[PDB]
Amino acid sequence: REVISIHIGQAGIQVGNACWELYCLEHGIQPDGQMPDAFNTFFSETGAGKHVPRCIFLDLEPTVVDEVRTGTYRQLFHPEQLISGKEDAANNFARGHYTIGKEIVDLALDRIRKLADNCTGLQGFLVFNAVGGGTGSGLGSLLLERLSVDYGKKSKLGFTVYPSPQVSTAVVEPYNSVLSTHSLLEHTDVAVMLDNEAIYDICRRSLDIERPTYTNLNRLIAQVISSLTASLRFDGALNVDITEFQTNLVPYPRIHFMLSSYAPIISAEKAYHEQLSVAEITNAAFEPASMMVKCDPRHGKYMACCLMYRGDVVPKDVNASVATIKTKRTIQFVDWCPTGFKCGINYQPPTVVPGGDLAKVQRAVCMISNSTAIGEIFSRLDHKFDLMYAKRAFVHWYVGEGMEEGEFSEAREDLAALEKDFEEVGA
Amino acid sequence: REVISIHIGQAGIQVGNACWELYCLEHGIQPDGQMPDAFNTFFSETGAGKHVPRCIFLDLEPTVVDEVRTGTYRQLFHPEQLISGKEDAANNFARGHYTIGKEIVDLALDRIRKLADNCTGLQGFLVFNAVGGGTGSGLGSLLLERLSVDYGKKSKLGFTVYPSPQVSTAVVEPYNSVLSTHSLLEHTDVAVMLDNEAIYDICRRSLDIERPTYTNLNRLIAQVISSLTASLRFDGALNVDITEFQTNLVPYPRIHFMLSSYAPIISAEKAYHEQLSVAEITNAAFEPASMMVKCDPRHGKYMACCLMYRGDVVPKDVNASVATIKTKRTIQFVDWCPTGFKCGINYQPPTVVPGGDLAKVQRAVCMISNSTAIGEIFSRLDHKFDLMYAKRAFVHWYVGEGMEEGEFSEAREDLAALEKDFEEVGA
Amino acid sequence: DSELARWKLEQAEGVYASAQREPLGAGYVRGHRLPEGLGSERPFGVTYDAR
Amino acid sequence: DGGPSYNAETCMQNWAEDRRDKHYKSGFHPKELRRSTRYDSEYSARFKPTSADYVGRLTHTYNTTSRFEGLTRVGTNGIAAPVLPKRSADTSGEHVFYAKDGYGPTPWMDHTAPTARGRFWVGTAPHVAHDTITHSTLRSEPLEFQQRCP
Amino acid sequence: MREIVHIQGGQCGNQIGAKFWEVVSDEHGIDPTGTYHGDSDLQLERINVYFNEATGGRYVPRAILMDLEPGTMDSVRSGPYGQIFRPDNFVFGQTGAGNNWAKGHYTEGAELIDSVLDVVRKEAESCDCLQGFQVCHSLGGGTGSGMGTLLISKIREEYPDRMMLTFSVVPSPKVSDTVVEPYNATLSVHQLVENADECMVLDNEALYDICFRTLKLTTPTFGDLNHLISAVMSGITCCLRFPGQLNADLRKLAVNLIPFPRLHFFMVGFTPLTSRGSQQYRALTVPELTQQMWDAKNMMCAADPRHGRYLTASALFRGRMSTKEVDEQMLNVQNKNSSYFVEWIPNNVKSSVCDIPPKGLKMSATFIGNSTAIQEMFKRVSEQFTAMFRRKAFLHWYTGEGMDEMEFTEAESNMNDLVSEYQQYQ
Amino acid sequence: MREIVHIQGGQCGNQIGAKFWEVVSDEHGIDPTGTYHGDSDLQLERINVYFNEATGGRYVPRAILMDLEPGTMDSVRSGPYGQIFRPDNFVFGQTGAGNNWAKGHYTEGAELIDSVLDVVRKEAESCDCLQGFQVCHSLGGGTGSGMGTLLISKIREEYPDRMMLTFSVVPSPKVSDTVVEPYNATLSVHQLVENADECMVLDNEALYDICFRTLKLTTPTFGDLNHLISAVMSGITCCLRFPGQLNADLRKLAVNLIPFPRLHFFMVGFTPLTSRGSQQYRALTVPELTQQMWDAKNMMCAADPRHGRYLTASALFRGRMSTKEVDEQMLNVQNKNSSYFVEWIPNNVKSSVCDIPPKGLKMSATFIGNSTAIQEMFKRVSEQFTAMFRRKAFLHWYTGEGMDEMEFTEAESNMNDLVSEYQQYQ
Ligand SMILES: Nc1nc2c(ncn2[C@@H]2O[C@H](COP(=O)(O)OP(=O)(O)OP(=O)(O)O)[C@@H](O)[C@H]2O)c(=O)[nH]1
Ligand SMILES: Nc1nc2c(ncn2[C@@H]2O[C@H](COP(=O)(O)OP(=O)(O)OP(=O)(O)O)[C@@H](O)[C@H]2O)c(=O)[nH]1
Ligand SMILES: Nc1nc2c(ncn2[C@@H]2O[C@H](COP(=O)(O)OP(=O)(O)O)[C@@H](O)[C@H]2O)c(=O)[nH]1
Ligand SMILES: Nc1nc2c(ncn2[C@@H]2O[C@H](COP(=O)(O)OP(=O)(O)O)[C@@H](O)[C@H]2O)c(=O)[nH]1
Ligand SMILES: [Mg+2]
Ligand SMILES: [Mg+2]
Repeated sequence: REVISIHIGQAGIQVGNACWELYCLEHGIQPDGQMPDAFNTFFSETGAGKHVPRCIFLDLEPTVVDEVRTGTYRQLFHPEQLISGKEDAANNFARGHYTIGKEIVDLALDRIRKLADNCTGLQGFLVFNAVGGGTGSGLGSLLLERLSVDYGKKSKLGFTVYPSPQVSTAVVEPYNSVLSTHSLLEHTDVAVMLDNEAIYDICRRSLDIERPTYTNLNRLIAQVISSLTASLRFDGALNVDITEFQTNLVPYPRIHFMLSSYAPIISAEKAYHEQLSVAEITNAAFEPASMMVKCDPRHGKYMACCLMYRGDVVPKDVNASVATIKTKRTIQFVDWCPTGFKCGINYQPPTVVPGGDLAKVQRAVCMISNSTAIGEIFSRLDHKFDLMYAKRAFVHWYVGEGMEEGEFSEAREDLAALEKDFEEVGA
Repeated sequence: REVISIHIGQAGIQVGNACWELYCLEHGIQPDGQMPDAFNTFFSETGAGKHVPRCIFLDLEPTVVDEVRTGTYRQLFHPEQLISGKEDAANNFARGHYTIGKEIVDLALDRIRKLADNCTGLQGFLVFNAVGGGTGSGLGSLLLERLSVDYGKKSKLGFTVYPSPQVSTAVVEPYNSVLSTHSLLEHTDVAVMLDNEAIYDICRRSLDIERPTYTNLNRLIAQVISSLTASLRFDGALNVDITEFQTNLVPYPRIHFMLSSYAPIISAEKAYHEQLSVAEITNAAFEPASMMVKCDPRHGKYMACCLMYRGDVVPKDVNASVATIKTKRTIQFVDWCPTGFKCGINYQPPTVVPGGDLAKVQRAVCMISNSTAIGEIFSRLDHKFDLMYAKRAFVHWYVGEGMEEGEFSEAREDLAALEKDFEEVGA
Repeated sequence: DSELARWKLEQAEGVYASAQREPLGAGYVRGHRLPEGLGSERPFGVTYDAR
Repeated sequence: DGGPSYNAETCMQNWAEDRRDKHYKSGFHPKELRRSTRYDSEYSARFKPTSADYVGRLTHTYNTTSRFEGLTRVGTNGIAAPVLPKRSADTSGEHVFYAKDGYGPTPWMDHTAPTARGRFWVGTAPHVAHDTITHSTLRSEPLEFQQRCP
Repeated sequence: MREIVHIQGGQCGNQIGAKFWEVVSDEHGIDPTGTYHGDSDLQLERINVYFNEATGGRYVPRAILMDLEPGTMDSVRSGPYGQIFRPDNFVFGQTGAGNNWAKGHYTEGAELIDSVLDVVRKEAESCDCLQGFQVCHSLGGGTGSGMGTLLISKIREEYPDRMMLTFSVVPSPKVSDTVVEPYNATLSVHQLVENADECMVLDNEALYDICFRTLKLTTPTFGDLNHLISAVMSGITCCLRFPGQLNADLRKLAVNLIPFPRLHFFMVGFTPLTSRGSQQYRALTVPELTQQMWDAKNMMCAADPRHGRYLTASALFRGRMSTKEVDEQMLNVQNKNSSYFVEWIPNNVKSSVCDIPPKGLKMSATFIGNSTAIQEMFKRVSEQFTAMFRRKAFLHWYTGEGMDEMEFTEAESNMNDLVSEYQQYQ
Repeated sequence: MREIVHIQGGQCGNQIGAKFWEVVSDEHGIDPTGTYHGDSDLQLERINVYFNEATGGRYVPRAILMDLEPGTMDSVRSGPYGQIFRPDNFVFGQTGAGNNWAKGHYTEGAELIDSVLDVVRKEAESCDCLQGFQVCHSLGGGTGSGMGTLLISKIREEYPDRMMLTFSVVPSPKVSDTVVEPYNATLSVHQLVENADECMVLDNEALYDICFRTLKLTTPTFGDLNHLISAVMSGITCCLRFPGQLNADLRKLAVNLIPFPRLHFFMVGFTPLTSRGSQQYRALTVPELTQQMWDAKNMMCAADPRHGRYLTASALFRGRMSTKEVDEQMLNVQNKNSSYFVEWIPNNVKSSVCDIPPKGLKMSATFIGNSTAIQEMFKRVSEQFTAMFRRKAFLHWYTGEGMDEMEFTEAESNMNDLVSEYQQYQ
């Protein structure tokens, strides 16, 4: 049982730069590649005394890539696992999807083909990208297309970084997010949204890190990914594999969008302070002060939930806590799905990174749920997309690169269809 | 807890210039501006390891200001903060309030604004000026008016220097004083009088310095200001902040004029002989032989008294001495206030300035009271104002500047209304 | 006008009584001997610890 | 307006920004280290550097660098002639990137304490040049700017 | 890897370029002799963008210097950092145009530009992947405007896919040197609106009052202005040269700031800019840099931005910082003075961060705003141009050299319609 | 099982609470790090009344600080047993009330109390079965009295079925710190007579007298007085934390001491208290505790009990004592001074015995007497209130914030009716 991970764009490989640091620290692998079977799902054991990851970093600008190549993890990553284009896509979906993709994507797929050949018991792929940019959006969608053509039935866990509503760094990110969603719908089997304003509020409120950079974001996102692959990696009382999110949380082929959450996000001082128990972390995993996507599930209705538990957790109290959740009425479920939970437990507690801001906790909860507040997200993004499209602004960049008005129109009405979809299912 | 201090006039900036020497000495800051939390109420850390004061010296004649700019504290004060005009108001209230203020007050206030925006938990303001002069009186009043319309709710401590009855260095200071009070009434929340003859008699009697220059005066006035703000700067057994004088000393919205006193003002040889304890310095703080205003409190009745204690003081004996004071019958309180006192104790002893004449004593007392002798002082200034005004002397300078007779008559009746208020309150 | 002559004038007229009783900034000194510790290391007055 | 300007010795016409410039030399010693009667401002006489140790630091720096940094520019009267720009590209001194040299006693370099190396409410010189954020975080050192302040 | 080719035109372009290669050389730590003397190996990995190895660590720039008078060549090779320019890169006429656009565009161009096209081609195919071209020149002059405009035209006809950044100084009526400044400015602008991809409009009026009000200098010689402009150019290009948390190349900036192909005239600003006395007292926080960026008195153009609306804006940050404070600062400045931004575009502010502060500073920023207050600047030029044409004054110095009247009428039309469309979006 | 949460307000309350948690911690044998280090088993078995185990035997107190100045927070964090506290319960404003009851009850409370209610909520539903609340504050200050009593009202509106102990320092004329002491004490008393269940009134006057005569100390710092009150508060809640031969819970003491719902102000005393010189010359027997207990100079209020009568009284004994000795001592005391006790209530003394003394001592006792002599304190405050209010002293800093004159007239009404009914029952 192995799973290979791909990282696309400038965001993708920085998240991987923090994620693979976590994996090395959890399996006790030195940064030069050798230990001083549980690791076999991530680190293939080449030769004698050397583990080398089942991953690909890729981007079109070599800057952040060879920054990886000259960082602490020089000997750890295969020289050609990290792929690097020559020139950037530069916040342009068409540029990342038609001009530069046509020469990078073929080298990417005939590379992961032999990564899959070295693999034996592949669960699937899990991807890391952002949609605000061009490299993540354009050839990320182009790759996902050719992945679905090649394998298809293997799952595709997609952790995507949507643009935040208010906090924004780019201007054309509405266009790029829309055009990416138009393919993220029918290609990714299941997708997890990740905004940045939500995580900034988390690090400001709970962790009380007043001026956070991206590395804090990447670090605790890596903590989330580790908390939902811990089931494959380690033995637990009740482990749930990757094919479970496929089944237990996707009620319809075009409703696969999930708000994620994590608890406890607690610094080193509030740890000794607080008596960590399963009741309060199962409660705290539900208020929007701990959701990784800036939205309010008060306005929405839950469809399905999933709860990973790590550490000293017995099924008694998790069962009691979800019983108190189902009997509460501040949150509400849809009536067309009564049994709206799935559990999962693993024994090993989440480890800490030196210099990190999270403390050694006995037990942690990673909640992944589906709602209709995501239908609120897409509407709020579509409104400001129409704002720019009415005046045909910025369009000449995409058309000169090779596209036309059709893709704008069809992605606009597709998001309209998804809107009608969510409002119909929610009631 | 942060407070900023502005200095208007030639007297004010010489006083605070003694104050800041005292502050850097109290907090261990060498005049170049770097240290080899308690400081944060005055000095804001910025630049490179530099503790730059929250203060602006502003004045019209550049002689004393650039004197500061070349003195020992060249590197302390931020260069922009020392505002200097080109030509003086020249002991003319109208000239300082209408001719020259109109160009200087906007620059002063929008500096003040960015100082307050750098500030976070601003307690209040405290101003330094002598109302006899022209700039400290005129544009000082204009500055307080526009500060009151800017904030209003923030407490403003005004440490003014009134002209002595017999010892006087100007001729039109009755005109300047009357016109200065007319605004000091309805803009300052708490105003402390300190004339010069009282300090002259103190320096002659207790400190036995017989040819006292202005620095000796400014030195012990800086000791008083430092003594009543040491509760903010340092933790004490019983601390009181700047908002207390607002509540506990001002029984009526127009009766805010406070006599000051300090004890023990004692030289080195008089220290080796007197035994310094708490009961006798509490006694010493009450006779007119150690007050900072030449007035006779035996002709007046106290309204409310406040006692700051610095150094090695326990609450037992201060309660005992205050009991003895209230049981003595030489001094008397009003029939309104049975609880006519407010004590305060701080741990850090008063420091010594090398070259100063005060010895290092374990303890000190700063009394700030409220009485009706101040009502006697204002009538004293009112008489000598009316004498000169009966002949219309010196009026043509104000009229020539742009003022008229209306505000002369109305300021006159305003002090007459204040007199009637003091005579009504004392009964 | 020279530091030397300016200083020698004061060295000469230091014998005056008013010159010792009106030192412009210093104040009257009395020429009393102190016990070597009360000026700098120890402060004046009675001491009972509070802290 | 373009009229003639007084010398920097005279206290007028933007004298302050000039006195406080790096290539400016005064023919006479600073007031803090002066010593005599005769031309003592009242303020200057009574307000002197209290700490002899501070005077020692001051005098070391002043004597080693600023006292004889330049002497040719000093004229017969003792009033230094202004450096006269020659050539179109000639620049008098660095104005934009002011903290060209960091970390020392003189005013032109920063006075930072060795513990408060890089922080948010305080900094004017680069803590470390050419150190990437991702590099440092991978090395696991805590981000200096995130440290708190009272 | 990604290659910038630098081109300097005329006297203004040559001196500005000289200071430009002074700052860039310092930032890569190379001595004025031409050998590397830095410490960190962050520098050596990205000197191929601007330099080429000659022999034993000797790096020479990829620059083309262009003029007609040996006075500028000696001013190049006399001052510091002159020992590094390749002698073959000094393509060099001999007569001198001197404030005549027709000389700059038809007579001297006809035999100078073929040799510059030789060296520009040789220096272009000597590198692999061009990022584009970066040209610094003038508009009031003849040998800068004319030759630069003709080369911008010719190189855009050969390489239509590369980027093109132009730093052009425009004349202003208060600081106005020459007499035929409108005759040259209008024809250059008429060409720049079709052939230049994006322009950074500079001037000397804005630079003078910056050095008076902010830096509080006494004798602001030209060297200090060229140093300011040099600081701006370095702040623009920091992203290709250094790693960061969010890298942003030139084409990245162009797509975030150009909504319409003719709508590409920016105003530029640089921070921090503190008084010589204040320096030590000033602190370095992102709000302190933002309050100086968005201030109207810190633009390097003669256009009060509060007379119009900002369309888009970009901020390039350098130094180890926190992105949250960066983004919430842009959000606050976009929500408080909300009327000064256009309505039909949300999130008008692009941002980027690099982790290398400029040598001598801890934290820097560079502002590139596409506003609509540029039309009032071109109006102040077009109203003077239409004054002289009415009396056909100074025309002979032009009509006698090949140019006709229709070039001038075309200039009026193009100037009037572009200020019309900027006013339309206002 | 039965639960007591602790809420501290104002500077005086915070320092009293700090000493109180020191006393309780040393009684249960936990170090300031929060680990157990005692010896006997009787210590752990009842610490759920005051603590919550966090992770691996690290016990934190069930306390909530509440103030408006960081200075008090620095003092409580700096001292020993300061790190044991709960960094999230440091719910704490920033502006500062400044001895203004309107500022503690109308402006700053209006936005800080919702937070302290959240915290005190979370702390209440964390436990299973609440017994009551325990508030330490004063009646002179602003941020202690005003906000504290508004917290009292909000809590009583939320949980009306739980007990409530309030340790309140009343002002004395000879030890009078601020000037608006009557203006704060009268309004606070008006609130407590309707909201609080019972109040244990304290004052610095009686404490100074106690350390003068009996303790014979030189300098009674605040640490010593707070140590006295802390020993008293340990004594009253000892019967819950430790088994005894005759247990007396909090409600049990309430119903035995309060015959009428408004007659709930208690004068308190503690025994023994002897100078370390005279410690060797005394014995420790039940009569020796009783003669010191009923001594009028041992009350902790400036109210002479012999100036009035006792309505009821109670004595909490600690140590291996004889129950027969205890009741015969209470019987003799009641029979000898029969005039000082009320006529129409027989057996005016409730008694209880615990089997665990305080550490270092053999035997101790705590006296809580509900006597009618407390009207002298209220009369003494009310006359100061009338004297000031007749001529409207200090009235505008209250009026200009939202308070009306009707509140002051009502406060005088309620104080006057309770002192008249004390006079009635005497
Ligand atoms: N949370 C988080 N977001 C990131 C990180 N890195 C980049 N992003 C986000 O990525 C979004 C835009 O995409 P970019 O990563 O900047 O660039 P790109 O997706 O590769 O597209 P190109 O610039 O054309 O290469 C921005 O809004 C960033 O917020 C990261 O490390 N953490
Ligand atoms: N206590 C004290 N008072 C001073 C000092 N210097 C001047 N004064 C007082 O200031 C009063 C006159 O005002 P000045 O400060 O001299 O001058 P001004 O207030 O700036 O008004 P203009 O002279 O017009 O500029 C005199 O009555 C002095 O008593 C000083 O050093 N200490
Ligand atoms: N900022 C700046 N402007 C310059 C410099 N040199 C010349 N200029 C300006 O350029 C304008 C005239 O350009 P000019 O030298 O005639 O261009 P050319 O003759 O075609 O090379 C004048 O208004 C000058 O102010 C310089 O070094 N810096
Ligand atoms: N026992 C004791 N009383 C104190 C202490 N500090 C202050 N007090 C008393 O508290 C009364 C005023 O309370 P105050 O501190 O002003 O309350 P606050 O300002 O609202 O926090 C005064 O009469 C003091 O005697 C202390 O440490 N111990
Ligand atoms: Mg990217
Ligand atoms: Mg004056």
